[PDB]
Amino acid sequence: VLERNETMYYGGSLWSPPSNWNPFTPWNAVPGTTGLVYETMFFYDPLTGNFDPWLAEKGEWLDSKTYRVVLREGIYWHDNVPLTSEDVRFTFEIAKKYKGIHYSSVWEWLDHIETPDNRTVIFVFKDPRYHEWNELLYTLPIVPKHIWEEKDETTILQSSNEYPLGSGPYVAHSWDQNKMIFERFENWWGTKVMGVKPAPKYVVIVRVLSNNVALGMLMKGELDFSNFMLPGVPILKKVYNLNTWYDEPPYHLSSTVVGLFLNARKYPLSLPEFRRAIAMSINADPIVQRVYEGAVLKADPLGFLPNSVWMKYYPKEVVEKHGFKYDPEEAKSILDKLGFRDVNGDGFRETPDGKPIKLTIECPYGWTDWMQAIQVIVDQLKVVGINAEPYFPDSSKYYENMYKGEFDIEMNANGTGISSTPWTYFNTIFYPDALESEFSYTGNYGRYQNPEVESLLEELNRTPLDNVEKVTELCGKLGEILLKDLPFIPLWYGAMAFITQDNVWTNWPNEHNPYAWPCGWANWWQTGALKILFNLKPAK
Ligand SMILES: OC[C@H]1O[C@@H](O[C@H]2[C@H](O)[C@H](O)[C@H](O)O[C@@H]2CO)[C@@H](O)[C@@H](O)[C@@H]1O
Ligand SMILES: [Mg+2]
Repeated sequence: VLERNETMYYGGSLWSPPSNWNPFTPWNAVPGTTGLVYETMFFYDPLTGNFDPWLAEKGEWLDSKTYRVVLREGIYWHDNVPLTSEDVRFTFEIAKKYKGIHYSSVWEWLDHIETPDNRTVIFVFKDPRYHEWNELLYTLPIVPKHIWEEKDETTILQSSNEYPLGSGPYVAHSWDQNKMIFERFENWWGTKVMGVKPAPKYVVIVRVLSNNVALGMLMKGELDFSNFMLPGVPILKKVYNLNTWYDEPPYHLSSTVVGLFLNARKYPLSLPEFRRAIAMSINADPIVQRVYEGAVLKADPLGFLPNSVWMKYYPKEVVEKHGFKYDPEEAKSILDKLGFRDVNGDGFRETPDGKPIKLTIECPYGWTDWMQAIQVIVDQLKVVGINAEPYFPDSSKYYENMYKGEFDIEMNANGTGISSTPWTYFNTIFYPDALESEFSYTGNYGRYQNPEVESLLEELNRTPLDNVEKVTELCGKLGEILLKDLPFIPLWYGAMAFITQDNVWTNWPNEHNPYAWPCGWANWWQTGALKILFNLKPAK
């Protein structure tokens, strides 16, 4: 048992038993592992676009093909071993040695690494991919060479890495089937050097069966920092004194593009024309209005986050020319012409060869808002004669399905999160290497194939972010393919659900004090949620 006034209870991102703390497997690692235990070279702030120096004291392009990091002086692993340039070197090079490591692809465009001293890392690139490099700067955890040095590729990839040895503000304390506990590392270098200190001695990641459970926890003050979707926000504020980012609708920040991935390898979902018909049959308005009660924004056919820097590169003409809209009569007309007609009289269209068509549509059990949205979609598909069958597997199975591509229709917001570049969005959708992967963690979960996109993705990647004209043109070419072939159908912008209660901790950020992004998802703590810990104050 932990002293309540020195413990902060977080929930919203833990939907399976804690069973993995491996920095090399970010898809399985318990939320907080990267961020609270492992650190990155930079923080990234979605509120501003700022890269704030963490392990790195500075980072600079020296010329077009050479990037230099200079580490802060006085960084230490938790076992008092100095964290140096060779740890950063190792973090990259281990992935050239063991190609199974998820970022081994970096060595296709990174040539080599130099370390002139204990603080300096120089990356020389053969093909500098600026967009993806910017993202690595705040997402790639730095790992201890002295710990991983002697491990083979199988250990690295399969180890659960209990009690991770990192450099961050917390260590793993304890866990069970329904919670992860972190304990603050008092001798953290970060406090000595940066002068910041996380206020809670204990951070507990709470696992819960369903969003509905979270509400009770919040009302009784058993949850402090909630990323769970919950309905009736005005009533939550007025009656139960629960707070959100904005005083007024939409109440929450937007964090993701929520849409449907389709199995592009399964007939008839393999037909671009059929996929278009699905897209034209779905009206997100009732989802936005009724499921979320206006706490989210509807997406246009391209699906660029309106609050993101992707809008800097918005291919306006392309969307107006090639985008789809809700148009069920035209959806029926398309299906007719393709020969998808009802021959047995059950209201559902069969294949041109008279074969029945039934498509599973899925999201995790307990994600109440997506379960409702899915039935809205089922009901909408019903009236154009498409038989969609709702399926709500455990989260663990939902993700296994996603990674293996074992689904028909899948509601998805994995990898479509706000970022420093629209490249992350197009990469998540088109991820060409999914086609050669049993497990695709990165994207293109339905295994869509296209001979142009890989070249287009690379060309975008290697274009300096300040060449607005060229980045925009490439977003247009990529967007054009997206809108024409619809491997992913954008539907709305996911709410960054963030609800707090002040009986134990105060000084949360909100629209009047907008100092940090409030996201406790795995691999997002370095975008603001850790910073929130630096700023929390005990309640009086
Ligand atoms: O809104 C659906 C559920 O989202 C959950 O947060 C997700 C987020 O949508 C996204 O999928 C990201 O990759 O993982 C997050 C953490 O699991 C929860 O907010 C849940 O309460 C919502 O029902
Ligand atoms: Mg029929």
